[PDB]
Amino acid sequence: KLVIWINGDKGYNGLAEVGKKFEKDTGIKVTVEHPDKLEEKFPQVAATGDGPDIIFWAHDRFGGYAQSGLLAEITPDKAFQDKLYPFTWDAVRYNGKLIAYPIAVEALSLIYNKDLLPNPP
Amino acid sequence: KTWEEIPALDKELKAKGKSALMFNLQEPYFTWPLIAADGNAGAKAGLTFLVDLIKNKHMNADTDYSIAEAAFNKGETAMTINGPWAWSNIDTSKVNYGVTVLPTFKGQPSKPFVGVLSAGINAASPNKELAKEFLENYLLTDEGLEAVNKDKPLGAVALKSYEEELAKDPRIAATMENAQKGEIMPNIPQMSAFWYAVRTAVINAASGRQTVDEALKDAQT
Amino acid sequence: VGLNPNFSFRGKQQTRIETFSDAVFALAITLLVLSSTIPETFEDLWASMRDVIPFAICVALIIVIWYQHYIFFLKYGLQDKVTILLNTILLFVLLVYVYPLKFLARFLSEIYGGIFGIIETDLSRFGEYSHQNLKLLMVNYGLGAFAIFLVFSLMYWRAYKMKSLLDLNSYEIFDTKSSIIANLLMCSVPLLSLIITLIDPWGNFRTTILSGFLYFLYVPIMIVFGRITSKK
Amino acid sequence: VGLNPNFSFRGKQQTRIETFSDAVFALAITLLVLSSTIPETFEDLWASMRDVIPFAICVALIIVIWYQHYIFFLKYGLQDKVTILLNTILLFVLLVYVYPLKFLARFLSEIYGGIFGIIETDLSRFGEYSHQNLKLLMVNYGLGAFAIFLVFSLMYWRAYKMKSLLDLNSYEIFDTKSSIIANLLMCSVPLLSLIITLIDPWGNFRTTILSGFLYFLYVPIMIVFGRITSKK
Ligand SMILES: OC[C@H]1O[C@H](O[C@H]2[C@H](O)[C@@H](O)[C@@H](O)O[C@@H]2CO)[C@H](O)[C@@H](O)[C@@H]1O
Ligand SMILES: [K+]
Ligand SMILES: [Zn+2]
Repeated sequence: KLVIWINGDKGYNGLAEVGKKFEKDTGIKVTVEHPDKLEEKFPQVAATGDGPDIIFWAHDRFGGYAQSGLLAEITPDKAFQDKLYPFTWDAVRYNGKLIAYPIAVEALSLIYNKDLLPNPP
Repeated sequence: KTWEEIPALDKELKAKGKSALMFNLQEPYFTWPLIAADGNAGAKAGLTFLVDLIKNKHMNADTDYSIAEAAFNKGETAMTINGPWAWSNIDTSKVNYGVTVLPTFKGQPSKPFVGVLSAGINAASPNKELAKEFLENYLLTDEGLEAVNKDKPLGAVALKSYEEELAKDPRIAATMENAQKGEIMPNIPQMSAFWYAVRTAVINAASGRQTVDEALKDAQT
Repeated sequence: VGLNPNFSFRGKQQTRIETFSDAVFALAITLLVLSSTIPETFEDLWASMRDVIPFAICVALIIVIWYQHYIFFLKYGLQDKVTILLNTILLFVLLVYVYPLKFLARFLSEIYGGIFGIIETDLSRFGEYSHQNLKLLMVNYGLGAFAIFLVFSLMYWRAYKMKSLLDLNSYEIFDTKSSIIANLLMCSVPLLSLIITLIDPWGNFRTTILSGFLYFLYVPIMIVFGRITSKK
Repeated sequence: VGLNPNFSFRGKQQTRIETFSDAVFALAITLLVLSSTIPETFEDLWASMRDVIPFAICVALIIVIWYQHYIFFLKYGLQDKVTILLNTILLFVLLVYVYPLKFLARFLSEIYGGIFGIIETDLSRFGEYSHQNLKLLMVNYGLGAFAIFLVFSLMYWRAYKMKSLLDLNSYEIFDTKSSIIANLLMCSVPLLSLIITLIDPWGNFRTTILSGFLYFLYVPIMIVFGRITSKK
């Protein structure tokens, strides 16, 4: 069973559709989970118990997992490495070792109702 | 904008095979606004005009709720007097309708009677706490009054949260315009006998049995 | 773009009255400038550039009216006989006061030109500055401004009279009702000067000083009339 | 039709500001030509045909502004108070320099008419060609051109200030940002001449030769200012 841990505020149903296409082409089940406080539940469960096969979280929490020895070193071929931006690969690098695959850049923004507020602050 | 220019509009419309105004004359709730427009002299003045419309063959004698609604919805009459609840059936018909202020009579406005639809629990019921639950937690809610309003409109709902949705409706604005020109009905126990006295008085004067002066005489007793 | 968020703009599609009305507006600001004589020499060139300050005031005033027109026909989208009538009364007034504004803008730019000390050119060119002419000056432009805002109030009330046909909601009724009071309050100041000049309490320049001084106290006097109606 | 393939044109529907603005534009090119006197005889007829070269330059210049206006209101589709304001400042400038352009176009066509050797008619008709008049000539049209491009830059920045309301994408943000720099760079050359004429380093015609020579070095000086901002 391929089990994935990702936050409930992300596209887990969409990640499951990718997982369903994976089981069609290979035969491996892909369940997606979104437990509360997974950033601090992952290092406790993965250290002792089985936990997930893959963990999705912003790159800031991964240095602590890398120091603790809770993440396998990533070894992706050149062809795959070249598909992503070289700046994204740096964020997922701890002590000269790639510790995760970069998905996307996130940044908070001011969301505003144009009807209640056309010219916002 | 005035009741006194309807006979002229009816003469103009009857030439094209159409009526000017058809509304329920049997129930006194619909005739009361015209009757209480000036005021007594105001009731005598108001009812004589209503009798003159029927005497001049502008309005039919036994105009009830069904033949007035059907006539407006079919497109046989230009106007009608009805409440919020009536709009859903017009929307269903292919009629481009508009809700507006009631016509003025003798300069002053027609004063309708403002009603408050209310749910009361029957004293001889064993399901009092089950009905309270239903009325409070299920009906009198944003979701509960929505389900009723989309079937047949409730009018200016009592729920504070609906204020913006009610203020977005052009027809609820006309309803509140008429409600301010009218007045709320006193809940008193004599309302039943009053409503009966006005119901009979209007029917007798409309059919042609009792005089307008003798109608207010029997109704004041 | 729009004034209110609760307002639903009926006149978003362009119409004949709107097009026709823009055309007149464009002509007023254009002919006010281009009615001037064509410079044939450097002396005429420098003379014509002194006219920009007067013309800037004229255009600023005309587009402000064009804006209030644009906003009205954007809100209601009206196209009826009575709207066509009132609208013509408006563009008719605009049109008759175009050139008299060029005159007043030039006249006032020379008086203020003398006060600030920028220029020192004569004012004998403008005629005889007598009590009757200076009185007729106020009464004229006062009557002119009052008509414009009186017409705007009449147009908002025509929309209000057709509130059910336009399907105006409670927010749109209140805007329309407020826009009438706004334009009547704007037409109260020129009307009050005009009335004071015509009666002539002093029989001398003092009358014209007061009538002119009501325009400098525009905002405060508009607040007094507005407060009086709310206090009761 | 359109400038960029990545740009999504918001102002594809025609509006009051656009209609009103076309009307003013059409009047400027029309009154520049038709403000001339009506030929009553063959002598007047041949005289009026000598005016085509000056008028061709005037119209060529006016439609270029009309184009930049058309493209702006096609891109963003704006209709707000601040856009209405800046737009009026624009059509106001256009309007005041219509006839002075007719003057400059005639004046420059007689100087170039004398150089190429096509005609040999006098230039005493135009006034006294003195240092102060020729200085005021530059300062005038320089101030005029600077204002036009300064306004265009102010309008692209107003759109940029409303980038989120218009829902501009990264390609549309870059176009808008580039259009500001483009119009500021266009307004830097008349501003630099104007500044050089007003200070007057030489106190003689040399000043006017330089100020005029910056227009012949328009493209190269626009590239110098552009390179300076990128080099740092
Ligand atoms: O006609 C007299 C009748 O009028 C009112 O009843 C209204 C009711 O309030 C409305 O909600 C609607 O149902 O129509 C009724 C008239 O048909 C009074 O409430 C009632 O006492 C009175 O009998
Ligand atoms: K003329
Ligand atoms: Zn014209």
